[PDB]
Amino acid sequence: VQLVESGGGLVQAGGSLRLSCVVSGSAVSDYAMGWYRQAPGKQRELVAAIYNSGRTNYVDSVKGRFTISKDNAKKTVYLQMNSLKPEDTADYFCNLLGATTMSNAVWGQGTQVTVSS
Repeated sequence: VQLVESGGGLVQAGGSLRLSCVVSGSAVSDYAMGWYRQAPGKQRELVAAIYNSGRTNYVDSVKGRFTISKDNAKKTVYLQMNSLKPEDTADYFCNLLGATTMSNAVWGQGTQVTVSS
């Protein structure tokens, strides 16, 4: 299962970006996926999750601003990031839900997001 992230950039506070994660195989159609982020020198954290049923869950700090969705045909998980804040600056990664909990997790290259002033 390969993970390929894209969509980062440098934007002003209040701006918007759309991250995408293309997954090989049928994992998007069969398993819950999550978007994670790690700011320099801080611990990686789950930002948004989308379950097999289509149900979603977000950390309180992004609720109402970020929206996670998926397209089974395109094997892609999206993170629409609106009303970006400087606290959202981080490297963003997507992976199976439960990959971070297990030991010896494999991650992709990620995509970098910077929200300036």
